[PDB]
Amino acid sequence: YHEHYMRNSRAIGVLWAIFTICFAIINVVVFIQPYWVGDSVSTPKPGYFGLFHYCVGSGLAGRELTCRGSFTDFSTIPSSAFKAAAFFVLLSMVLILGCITCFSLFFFCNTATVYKICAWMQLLAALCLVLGCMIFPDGWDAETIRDMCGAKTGKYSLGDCSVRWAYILAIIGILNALILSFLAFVLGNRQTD
Amino acid sequence: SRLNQYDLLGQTVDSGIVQSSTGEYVVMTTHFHLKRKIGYFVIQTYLPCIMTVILSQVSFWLNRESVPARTVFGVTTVLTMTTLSISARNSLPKVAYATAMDWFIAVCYAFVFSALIEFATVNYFTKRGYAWDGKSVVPEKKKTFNSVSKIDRLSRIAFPLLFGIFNLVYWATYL
Amino acid sequence: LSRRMGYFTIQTYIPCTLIVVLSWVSFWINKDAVPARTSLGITTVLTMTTLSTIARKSLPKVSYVTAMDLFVSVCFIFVFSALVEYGTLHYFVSNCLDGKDCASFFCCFEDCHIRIAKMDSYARIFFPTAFCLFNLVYWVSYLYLG
Amino acid sequence: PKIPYVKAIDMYLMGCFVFVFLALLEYAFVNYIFFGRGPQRIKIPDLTDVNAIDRWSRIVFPFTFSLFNLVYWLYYV
Amino acid sequence: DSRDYSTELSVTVAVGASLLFLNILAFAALYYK
Ligand SMILES: CCCCCCCC/C=C\CCCCCCCC(=O)O[C@H](COC(=O)CCCCCCCCCCCCCCC)COP(=O)(O)OC[C@@H](O)CO
Ligand SMILES: CCCCCCCC/C=C\CCCCCCCC(=O)O[C@H](COC(=O)CCCCCCCCCCCCCCC)COP(=O)(O)OC[C@@H](O)CO
Ligand SMILES: CCCCCCCC(=O)OC[C@H](COP(=O)(O)O[C@@H]1[C@H](O)[C@H](O)[C@@H](OP(=O)(O)O)[C@H](OP(=O)(O)O)[C@H]1O)OC(=O)CCCCCCC
Ligand SMILES: CCCCCCCCCCCC(=O)OC[C@H](COP(=O)([O-])O)OC(=O)CCCCCCCCCCC
Ligand SMILES: CC(C)CCC[C@@H](C)[C@H]1CC[C@H]2[C@@H]3CC=C4C[C@@H](O)CC[C@]4(C)[C@H]3CC[C@]12C
Ligand SMILES: CCCCCCCCCCCCCCCC(=O)O
Ligand SMILES: CCCCCCCCCCCCCCCC(=O)O
Ligand SMILES: CCCCCCCCCCCCCCCC(=O)O
Ligand SMILES: CCCCCCCCCC
Ligand SMILES: CCCCCC
Ligand SMILES: CCCCCC
Ligand SMILES: [Cl-]
Repeated sequence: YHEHYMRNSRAIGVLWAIFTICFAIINVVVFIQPYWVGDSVSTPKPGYFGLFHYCVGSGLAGRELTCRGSFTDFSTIPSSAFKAAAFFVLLSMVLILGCITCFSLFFFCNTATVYKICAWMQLLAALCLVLGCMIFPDGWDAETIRDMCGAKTGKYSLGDCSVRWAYILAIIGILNALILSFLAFVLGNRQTD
Repeated sequence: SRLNQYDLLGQTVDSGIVQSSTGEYVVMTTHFHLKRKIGYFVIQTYLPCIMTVILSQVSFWLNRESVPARTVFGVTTVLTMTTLSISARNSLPKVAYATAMDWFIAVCYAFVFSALIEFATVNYFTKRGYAWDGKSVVPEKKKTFNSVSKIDRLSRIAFPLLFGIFNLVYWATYL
Repeated sequence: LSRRMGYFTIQTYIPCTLIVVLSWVSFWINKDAVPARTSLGITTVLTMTTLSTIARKSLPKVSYVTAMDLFVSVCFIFVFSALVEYGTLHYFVSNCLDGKDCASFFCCFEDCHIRIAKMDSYARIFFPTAFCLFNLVYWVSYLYLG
Repeated sequence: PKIPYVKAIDMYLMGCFVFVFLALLEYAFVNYIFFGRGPQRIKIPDLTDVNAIDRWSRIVFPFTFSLFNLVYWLYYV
Repeated sequence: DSRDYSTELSVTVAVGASLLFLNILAFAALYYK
């Protein structure tokens, strides 16, 4: 019975590592790709915008998407809420990459403590991702966001613009991060047995 | 000849026809052939880089117990190569592609880095913290002393030989 | 127009990476070789300070971080962290129903620090892993995702 | 000024660089002689004694630098 | 371009559901004594 226990522990730990890498990829993708929100048929102007980067059409029956906004520049970001959300998502990226680095500690340190270290680190990363996702709609009142979506759009109000794949992917990342953190906690305790 | 950088080898004079949307036009052409003067870059860039590489390789001939000394060689030669590289690139037109001098400096920088890594590998295997005292006899295999590192003995041949053949192929290629 | 990266690859990316590797070399130097490790760390820091000067020679004085600036900054933090790691090591060596509770099912308050002597063993693999992960996210980000 | 060909100042700086480089090689040679050839057991002294090599360097390096300075200044002035 | 996002949303949610399914399976492996 003990060898089945240990083999299942090893396999589940390996799987937890792959899913941690998958969530890290999700975090990088959602931070980079600007498809958190998108235009609609009724939108005054076309385009899309993410945490910091936003592209908008000129409005002459073509694309001509003028694009602006990089996280390295803290001024081009439309609003302070967007800046806070981008900072929180970046901190979540750093935390999850830190746990993937802490996979290196499995050689020397006791397995339980490193499992708990990634557990707490993934929980903190998930908390940061939740804070970013909750703070991001607060910035929809910005004059650029209003000019794109229209006057009806506002704080915590989508209006005509529709959420694109990146936002729901970030929510999925939030759920994944919570459950990966709990998985790491239980794995770290189950190594002790 | 008001040329400082180049030497005017000669000129070639010719004539031709150039096409255009407006029509065909006669074009009288001259071509002045210029060859760059190499001595300045040899004395200013290539020679100090070669001497820095030689200094980096000189570290292999010291006893393995002089850990601060060999570390100081490695890192200060790295810093010297960095300074030489920056200076050599400063006085050159700002082209984004790599020239021959850039490749030479890159290979020299890699050689210096490799010499420092070689010392790190040698020091990882050093056992005793004390060097030979001179008076005591070393029984070939304090009472016991560290042997001369076979890594150092191999590097003493490998590094100068590799740098020499690199110089041979480089100068044969570009000259 | 698209910029060419050959000069920047040869001149600043590869040298900065190599200086970071030389900073890692301190972790394999034997402890108690205090002058050697201290000199190595601080002189690698000086070399990164020298290398960071040429990052912005071509550009105007824009007030945002470029990709080159970010790479150089991260490498500077890496060498700084290596030196601080050795400093810490030297200082500490010279001198209800889930399973249990909210102190044993989390925060490890049973023994934990104690094992600081093995900090070099951690940094030997932690630092290359962190730098390799940073390069994977760095290069994939600037080339493919955006 | 950027005038790419060899000049008097370039020759002087190269000479001084060669002298400091040679001093570093001299120490390296002394170290190898003591620690490398050791365990196996002006006119140049014998290579065996490291103090002899150091004394020879003490006498010769200032003399050679003075000779280089004399040749340079007389050739250019 | 048809400015509608349903297939994109559908496939993204499918991938997310797959990931959460695998992770709850990991809990099923653990919590089952
Ligand atoms: C694209 C991104 C690239 C990602 C690359 C990330 C790589 C990051 C760097 C290093 C990872 C190091 C992993 C080392 C794991 C080796 C762990 C091991 O040796 O086996 C045992 C099981 O451990 C365990 O169950 C822990 C399991 C660890 C699982 C983590 C490694 C999986 C990496 C698989 C790669 C998948 C890539 C796929 C991406 C699509 C523990 O030993 P041990 O009992 O003797 O100790 C007990 C004590 O007394 C002394 O250590
Ligand atoms: C300490 C002992 C005392 C040493 C004392 C010597 C001190 C150091 C040497 C010379 C200083 C003289 C000043 C330097 C003057 C520059 C040398 C020079 O004039 O010859 C050049 C040859 O270039 C060239 O072949 C390019 C080659 C440059 C020389 C280096 C190549 C070999 C390096 C192999 C690496 C070995 C590593 C060692 C490993 C063990 C060009 O001339 P050339 O008329 O054609 O005009 C062409 C026209 O374009 C204007 O020059
Ligand atoms: C980048 C990382 C690369 C890793 C490279 C890894 C290369 C590598 O693993 O080296 C191993 C070995 C160590 O060299 P090294 O000179 O330090 O050998 C030891 C040294 O001589 C000690 O002094 C000896 O103890 P002691 O003094 O008598 O008390 C000890 O013998 P013993 O104690 O057992 O009796 C020796 O083992 O040298 C090679 O064979 C490599 C030759 C090829 C070198 C090629 C060089 C170009
Ligand atoms: C220029 C690049 C050169 C890279 C050469 C890497 C060679 C390293 C081989 C490691 C040899 C080894 O396992 O022994 C050292 C320690 C064992 O612990 P200890 O008892 O010797 O303190 O082992 C460890 O605990 C950690 C060893 C290091 C593993 C990670 C190496 C990653 C190197 C890539 C650098 C870019
Ligand atoms: C220390 C280890 C474990 C984690 C390292 C975190 C790395 C991957 C983080 C830290 C800062 C981050 C960068 C911060 C800002 C930007 C600008 C943005 O327009 C593209 C992404 C980019 C370029 C980020 C990429 C990822 C990044 C380089
Ligand atoms: C980033 C790495 C920097 C260079 C570090 C070089 C030190 C290498 C030391 C390990 C050599 C291999 C040891 C083999 C195991 C053994 O027999 O001792
Ligand atoms: C301000 C940071 C400076 C860098 C300091 C690096 C080395 C610090 C070593 C650990 C300091 C904390 C230990 C406190 C214990 C004590 O009371 O002495
Ligand atoms: C071995 C540890 C270091 C890991 C990082 C290795 C990557 C170093 C970066 C080298 C610059 C590569 C430039 C890529 C862009 C290009 O050449 O087109
Ligand atoms: C396929 C897109 C990959 C994006 C980079 C993933 C980085 C993972 C963390 C190292
Ligand atoms: C260029 C480095 C050569 C190393 C030979 C062992
Ligand atoms: C690249 C340096 C190799 C040193 C000898 C193992
Ligand atoms: Cl950007």
